[PDB]
Amino acid sequence: ELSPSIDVHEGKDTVSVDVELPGVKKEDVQVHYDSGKLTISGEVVNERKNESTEGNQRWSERRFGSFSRTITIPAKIDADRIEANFSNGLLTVTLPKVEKSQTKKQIAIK
Amino acid sequence: PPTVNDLFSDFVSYSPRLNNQIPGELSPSIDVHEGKDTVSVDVELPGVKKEDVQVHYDSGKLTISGEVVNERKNESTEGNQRWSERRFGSFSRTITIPAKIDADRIEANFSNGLLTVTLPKVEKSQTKKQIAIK
Amino acid sequence: MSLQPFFGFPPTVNDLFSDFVSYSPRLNNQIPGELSPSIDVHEGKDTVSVDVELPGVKKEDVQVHYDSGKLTISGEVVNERKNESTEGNQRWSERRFGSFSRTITIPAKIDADRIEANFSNGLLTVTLPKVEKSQTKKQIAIK
Amino acid sequence: NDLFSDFVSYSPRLNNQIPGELSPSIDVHEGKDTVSVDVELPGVKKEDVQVHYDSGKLTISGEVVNERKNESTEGNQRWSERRFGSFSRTITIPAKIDADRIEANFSNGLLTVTLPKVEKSQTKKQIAIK
Amino acid sequence: NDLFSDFVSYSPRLNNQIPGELSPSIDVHEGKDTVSVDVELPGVKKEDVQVHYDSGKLTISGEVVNERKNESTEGNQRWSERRFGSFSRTITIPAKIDADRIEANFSNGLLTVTLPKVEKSQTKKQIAIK
Amino acid sequence: ELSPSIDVHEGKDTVSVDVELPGVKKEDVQVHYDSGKLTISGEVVNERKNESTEGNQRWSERRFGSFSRTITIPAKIDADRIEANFSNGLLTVTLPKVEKSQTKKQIAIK
Amino acid sequence: NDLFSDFVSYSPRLNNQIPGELSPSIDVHEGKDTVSVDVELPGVKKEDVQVHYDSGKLTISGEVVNERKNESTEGNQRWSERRFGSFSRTITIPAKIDADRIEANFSNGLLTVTLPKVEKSQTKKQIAIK
Amino acid sequence: MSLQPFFGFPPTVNDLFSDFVSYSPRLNNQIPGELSPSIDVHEGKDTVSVDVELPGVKKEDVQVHYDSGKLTISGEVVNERKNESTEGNQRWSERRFGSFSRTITIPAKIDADRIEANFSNGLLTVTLPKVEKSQTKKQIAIK
Amino acid sequence: PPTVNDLFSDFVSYSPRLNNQIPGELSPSIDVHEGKDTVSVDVELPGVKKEDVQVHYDSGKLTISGEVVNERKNESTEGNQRWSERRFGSFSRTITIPAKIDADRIEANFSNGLLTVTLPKVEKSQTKKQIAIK
Amino acid sequence: PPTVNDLFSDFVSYSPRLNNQIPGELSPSIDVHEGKDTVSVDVELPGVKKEDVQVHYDSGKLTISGEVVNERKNESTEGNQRWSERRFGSFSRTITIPAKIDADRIEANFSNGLLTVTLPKVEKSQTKKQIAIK
Amino acid sequence: MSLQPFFGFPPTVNDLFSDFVSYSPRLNNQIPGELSPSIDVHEGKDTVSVDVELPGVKKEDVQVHYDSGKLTISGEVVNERKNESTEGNQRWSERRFGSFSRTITIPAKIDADRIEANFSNGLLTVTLPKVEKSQTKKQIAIK
Amino acid sequence: NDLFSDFVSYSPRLNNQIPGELSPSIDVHEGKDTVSVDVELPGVKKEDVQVHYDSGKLTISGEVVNERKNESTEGNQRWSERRFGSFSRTITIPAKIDADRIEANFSNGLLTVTLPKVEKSQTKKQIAIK
Amino acid sequence: ELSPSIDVHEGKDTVSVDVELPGVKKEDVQVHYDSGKLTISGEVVNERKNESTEGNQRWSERRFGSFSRTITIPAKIDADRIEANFSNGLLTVTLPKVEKSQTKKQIAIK
Amino acid sequence: PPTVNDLFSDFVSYSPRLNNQIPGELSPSIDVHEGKDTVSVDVELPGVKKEDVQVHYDSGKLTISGEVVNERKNESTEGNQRWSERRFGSFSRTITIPAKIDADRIEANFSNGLLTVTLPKVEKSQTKKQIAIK
Amino acid sequence: MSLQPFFGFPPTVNDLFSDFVSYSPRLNNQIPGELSPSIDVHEGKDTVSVDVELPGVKKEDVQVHYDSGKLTISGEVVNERKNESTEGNQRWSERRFGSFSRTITIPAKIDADRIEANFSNGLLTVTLPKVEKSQTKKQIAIK
Repeated sequence: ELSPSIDVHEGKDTVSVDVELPGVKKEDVQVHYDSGKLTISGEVVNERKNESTEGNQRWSERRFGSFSRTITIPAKIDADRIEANFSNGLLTVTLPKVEKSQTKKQIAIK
Repeated sequence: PPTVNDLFSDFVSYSPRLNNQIPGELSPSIDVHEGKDTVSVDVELPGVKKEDVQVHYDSGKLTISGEVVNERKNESTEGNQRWSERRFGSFSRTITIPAKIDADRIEANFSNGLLTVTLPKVEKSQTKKQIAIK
Repeated sequence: MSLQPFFGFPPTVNDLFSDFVSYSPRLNNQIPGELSPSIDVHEGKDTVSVDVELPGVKKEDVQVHYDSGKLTISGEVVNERKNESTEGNQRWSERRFGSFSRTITIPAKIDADRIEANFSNGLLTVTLPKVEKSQTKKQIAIK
Repeated sequence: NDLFSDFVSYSPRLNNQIPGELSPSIDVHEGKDTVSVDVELPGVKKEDVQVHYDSGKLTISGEVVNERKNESTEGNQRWSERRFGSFSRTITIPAKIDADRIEANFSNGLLTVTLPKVEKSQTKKQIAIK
Repeated sequence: NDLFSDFVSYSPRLNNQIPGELSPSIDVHEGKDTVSVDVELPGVKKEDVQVHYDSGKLTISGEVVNERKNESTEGNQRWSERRFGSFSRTITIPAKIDADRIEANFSNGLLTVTLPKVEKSQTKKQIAIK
Repeated sequence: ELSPSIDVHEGKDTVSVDVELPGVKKEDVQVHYDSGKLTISGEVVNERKNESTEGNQRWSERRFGSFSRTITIPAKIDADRIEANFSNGLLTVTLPKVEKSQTKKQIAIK
Repeated sequence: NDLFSDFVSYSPRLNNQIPGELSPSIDVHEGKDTVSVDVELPGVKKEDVQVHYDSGKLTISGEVVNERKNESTEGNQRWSERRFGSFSRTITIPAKIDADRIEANFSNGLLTVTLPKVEKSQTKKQIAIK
Repeated sequence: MSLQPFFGFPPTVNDLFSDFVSYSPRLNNQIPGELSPSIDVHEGKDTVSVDVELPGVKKEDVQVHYDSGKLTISGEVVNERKNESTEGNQRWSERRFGSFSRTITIPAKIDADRIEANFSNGLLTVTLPKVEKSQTKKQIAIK
Repeated sequence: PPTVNDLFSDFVSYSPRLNNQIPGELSPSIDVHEGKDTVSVDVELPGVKKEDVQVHYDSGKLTISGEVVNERKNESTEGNQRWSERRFGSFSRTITIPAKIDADRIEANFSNGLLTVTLPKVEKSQTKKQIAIK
Repeated sequence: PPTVNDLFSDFVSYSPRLNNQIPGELSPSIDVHEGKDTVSVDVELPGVKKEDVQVHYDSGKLTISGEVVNERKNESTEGNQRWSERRFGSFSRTITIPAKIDADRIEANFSNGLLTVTLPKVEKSQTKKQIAIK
Repeated sequence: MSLQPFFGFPPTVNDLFSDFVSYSPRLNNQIPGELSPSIDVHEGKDTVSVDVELPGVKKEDVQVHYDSGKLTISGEVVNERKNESTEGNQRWSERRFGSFSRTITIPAKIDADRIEANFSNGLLTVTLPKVEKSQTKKQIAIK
Repeated sequence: NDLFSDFVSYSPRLNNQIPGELSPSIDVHEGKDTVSVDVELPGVKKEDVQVHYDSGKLTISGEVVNERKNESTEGNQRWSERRFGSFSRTITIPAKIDADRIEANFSNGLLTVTLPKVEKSQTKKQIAIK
Repeated sequence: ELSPSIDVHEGKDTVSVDVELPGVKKEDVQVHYDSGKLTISGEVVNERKNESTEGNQRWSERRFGSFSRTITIPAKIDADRIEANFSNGLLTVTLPKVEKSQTKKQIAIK
Repeated sequence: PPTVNDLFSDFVSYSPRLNNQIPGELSPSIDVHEGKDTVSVDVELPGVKKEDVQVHYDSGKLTISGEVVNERKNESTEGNQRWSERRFGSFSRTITIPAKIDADRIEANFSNGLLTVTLPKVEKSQTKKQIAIK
Repeated sequence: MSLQPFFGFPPTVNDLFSDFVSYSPRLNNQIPGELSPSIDVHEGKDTVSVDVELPGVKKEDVQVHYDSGKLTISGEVVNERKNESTEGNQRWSERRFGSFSRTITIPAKIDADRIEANFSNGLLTVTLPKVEKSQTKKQIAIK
């Protein structure tokens, strides 16, 4: 019952996925890519579960537990160049597009 | 009443994954219609100037974004808010258009705080059928 | 807890009740079957401004009136795509349509004839100037 | 009828009661054609009570006087149940009424304020929208 | 222990939250000798967060930035669950603590503020009574 | 803010769609089929909105208003033989499958 | 009008709802001369619904059937929003009514029960006091 | 706390609401300006007895009637010492005088014509016999 | 609404000393009137047999006591109390008569659950005066 | 916490269309996993006999249905429910399998009130890749 | 309203409080961090049965104990697919895993040594036989 | 400590008070090693009070007697604040205790029941699961 | 804010006053008689106020503090034979009447 | 907690006649003691100047009266009351002295907001007796 | 009703909670067994004054201290007539005696060393000067 927040963006050559994982060890999270499915899974651990002793928990605003979340990628990816980078509790997965393809247009409003 | 922020997404199936809910946050209301020749996207943006809102079409995805600004925020004092029901702040919403569209012919109009985006379909013919109810 | 409205009231709390009983939509003339537009109420020591959100509403379709300390904004939100939806064209609908009415009791003395309203970009701003001395006071001789 | 209106109108402390002012008892009977407010005011002279009507808000004010207040009579108090000093109370009138037809009546320490209703507000002000 | 103290201390809106500012999630664990406040701050640089301590009130502030905000990338958004912009939160600390011994630690988007307790307030100020 | 309840079933030759529309006139509901999209729309009318008079409404458990609901049909349909039937407030749309195709299997549980 | 009467009457669980029975939606409009109860019952045959009236208590009962229940069709379900099985609901009628003049109407899955009012109870029974 | 009436109701609680909504004086036809006599309600699996306290009330001044599941006991409590009090004779007064009415909704099927009432020593006992099978049931043919 | 149990007492002045309140306990209601020739004490005792209530006059003090008995208490089971507003149990109340009385001529009557005690005064003459209100 | 009754549906996109919610109704909990060679569907069915539950596979759709029966319902009286948290009644849930499957090799097992359905994929090879986190 | 628990309590209501205070999960030994299994409690005039839902729980992983009027069912729900989820295999998850504990205070006199428990098809049924006369009563001599 | 346990235990009417029985006042002090229940019982003889302990439930019972009840003394009552008749009260003990080590003390109308705690229940009964 | 319960009875030769004083030491209560005024005063002590330690107070139903209560005796008393007796938390003061005087009458009810 | 405004009154016996209660109004707290030689009346008057309070003795009745004035009332604005527990306004309280007193020798002292009135009794001798408790 | 603290909070209400949580006696360090003196709190834009009622309290018996935004006034109210009451001299008692403590959390930045207190006629007035810019602010370097 813990869902990490996720953003998804798409550029010319790139599809990037942001996952919010504060207090999560790099070792604890797994990134997988299968046939257009990108799965980010893992577990966020309570580092106070190490004890019930020596004074206790006054306030719980934090969610802890196992999480798995799947993004479908409609575009075709080169899976060998896929990169994952974990910084400041933010996990960013970069998926290179096999085909750099037709880009945006800004629409002016009358 | 939770609201899906990005419509008809190919990326993520809306479920009880991350709520994003926290009900009452700014979510400009969106109506979408598909006719024979056209896709219409209506977005409610009361109290917004058209130069503050941008519309971008990319590869079948219409993104409407901008900033709803409190104008009484012009100082930290001098008269108070007695009541606030209005929702301010940034917004970005993406709709995945359920049809193939001619991007050169897309138009946007802003009237009475309502933004309407017209997206003519590349295939203009009649597939549709009304079924008589016995 | 809720005993704070029991013992001697700080004038502030007596204001809190004024704000509640004034601006809360459920406490003024609820239809209920109509739509209630979102509003922001601001008060300087001079005027009081009300900002009402009316996206997709034509200026001809909104009316603002004032009667004895109560401001009412009413009108209609028409669904222009109604027939399209009737033709099976609807894909996504977040929009609510119908007649709207919003009444708020204003907790200040204002000059009624100086009330003016400006409608732009789906936002209706009503401005009620406050006067210190009531010009309507009217003492009544007792029999 | 989904009615909190009587409460916002009549209830004493929604109308901003002023500490230091006594709050008189009140009965409100609305007719088909009118609305009557009976106010209990024992021991106050007719010249000590003012009735004002503004913006839909009826305000009864004045001073309940202890005639025995003076210095000649001091240790003379034996039993005291009575409250003296200033009194002010405001009540909101829900009905549409005629502000010029409003009159008051003081009999046996009971003050009756009878407010004539109208079918249509003479007071309704339509606004620009520019 | 008849304890609303945790509530007045920790609860977000008793501490006067400022509209326009995001409210981060917080875990508070008080020890025998100390009190630790764990704050979740994913995606914010260490230089974007300030920790102030005043009069028993801990205040964490800053800006969560969307690095994709710029004009080059616009129609690139696909799915958005993330909240950006400014954040400020204040929490009252019930315990007697050492204000000079207070330090902060930022690891994996988790900011730990560890406040050392004292047996006796160095801060207690006895007053005149003249 | 009114959503009529909908069931969907799929047989060998047939896909059937049930819609709950109590108190709805046959004339008030429209059925459309476009490229695999079946849309059921219309409006349920309050027949007491004909009056506020002669005694009033004590209890509201009923939803009234415009409704539109779309079912995607993955199978290919012969659109000319599509039939709609309205009985006892239940609207049933029958969509004949172009291809009668591979059917079920019951799995026994060990 | 100090009225909880509509609540005791109409509210589902004051009337003792039976677990295992579905509770249909209801609109109640009382006229000057009558009281009408509109009940939503889509997908149920006219012979599957019974309307009983006893001691001031109206009871609508029956069975919503899934016609697709059988064994021939099993793995055929795709999307299910619909509730089936037995349904029973009782509602108390505040008004004085004519028990013999009570009739029902089933149209478009909407069942209208129209109960004629009386000025004077034919049902009022005066008691001994011995 | 009050969430116990939220999740699946034990039939017992559904009874608790029946008792409340049946016998509570505030929830049935309150005047309010009249007097509400104290009552005890007892139910065996066979009958149901109601004991109403009416001290100083003449038998001619009490009436009991039954209409469609609702039992009503009404009447008057006269102050015989009224003129004495008017003459300045009153010393201590705990007694309340006026008209009384008490209506309770009975949550059982009874035989109305077998209802009988006995009034003795200021206590009025009404007895309503319960029948298992309702004799008033009346199925209604649907058009 | 606290009730003083012993009326016009010479022994104890009712004040906020011991409450005895615990509102809702059995307190048969008492009216007392004093006329020119007589003192009347009316006590409400619904559902009480006259043989269950005793009245004693001692030296200017009228004591009325007895037992209000629940008759449905005839077993610990067999049908239940669905509702109880009635107050049972023991009661004793003392009134100090505000006049001198002839004890031989005191009478008590029990009718309709109302007990009335009549106490003729030894001094039967007219002291009383009505004052005309100007 | 609303629950989507039919998983991964091609027919209907879950949104705020018909709620079906009425939280607390019977919804046997479902976990779904997809490995290299297999699709596993776990359904919680406490207090259910295996002969009361049926599993049907049709054209990529796994339907699990049955009846959760209260066994204390054996009479309308004789001892009462003091408490009920258990949810009884009928259930039918459909999962659209996110892979192509060999239907002849599908198996179902019922143990400790947990039903597990195993669905071997027709394509058994390794597409999957773990991405190292920098 | 909530005043029904104010005036003289029908014994029934005093029971309603007994049921609440007995069986409500929030009112007995909440962890809170653990899982609370759904239960049905039934009482005949002879025994009392508790039905606890434990799908996916091995018989070796459940324990039932009784101490001084309080029945406790505890254990663990293991996620066997945990490593699969760790490998990125998870598609849909409604299931909750962890340690579970459920304590209920039983409002009856039972024979502790005759308590027996049967676990089948994910349902654990505990049976506590009631005895009229308490065999544990133990009068205490007063000094 | 999230503690309603004291309430369920000690509160009078959760323990099923019996109408017709008086409810004595009680102070409960739990120690590290024990739990003490002080009960106020003025005017009752030591032989008129019984203390029972069962299944974790302490029950104090008996009769407060009016010695002046008799017929010889009748009109002798002047002022009455005192309550007489039967009294019964039950209280649940949260702590693990030794049932055989339980004793009572009556001094100055104050009855002290002191219940020794145990670290481990001698009473804990593990159950089959077959 | 503690008032001990008090009963007052009057016999032929005797006026008796009962005071409820559970947990009160005999030494802690004073009985005085002045010109027809009988005053019972004193203090009831918390014997757990001896500590805040070693485990604390879970439940307070008991009143503690100073109490003084005065009964006016209309009859004339021989003050030398006045007796006070403290038993089982019940304090009983016996005041002998100087004049044994006119006694009761039982009234029969018609 | 209702408070009787005039102590030991010969005029009116406090009962549930006119409440006067409206709990929370200004009632300066009063303690009264009677010793062998003296009657002491202590009245709490915090924040009151002695010149604002008057004491009058008439025929066995001590009347203490005056005005408790809010001093922050010095304007209708300029800073606000955030909290008020203090009770202001007029007060007059009468005590009927339960002994005969020498009026020439009565004294009043005002210290720390506590007014103490000393009333020496005309009869100074020892009637009082302590009763030994057996 | 109580939903007014649900939707977007007017800053005013957020103040109402500040006042409640600051000055309410039950919400700060209640003994409970001690006495809580009546107080008036006033705030100008410059200072904040607290008026505490302590009749019959010697100046030597009152103490005022300030620690980290919390002002505490404590002391003792001695009953000088205690022995008189012990001698049976008491007639009427409205006065409450014992130790008193009152703690309020002050919702403003003040200069602690400029806090001064004046005790006269049983009224203790504490004066806390407010400074706009906190001199205690103390930014903390993050590791």
